[PDB]
Amino acid sequence: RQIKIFFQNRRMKFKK
Repeated sequence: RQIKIFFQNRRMKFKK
C-alpha cells in the first residue's frame, strides 16, 4: 500500500 510505493517508486518506475 505504501512501503512498496516508497520502493516501487524506484522498482516499477525504474522500468515503467
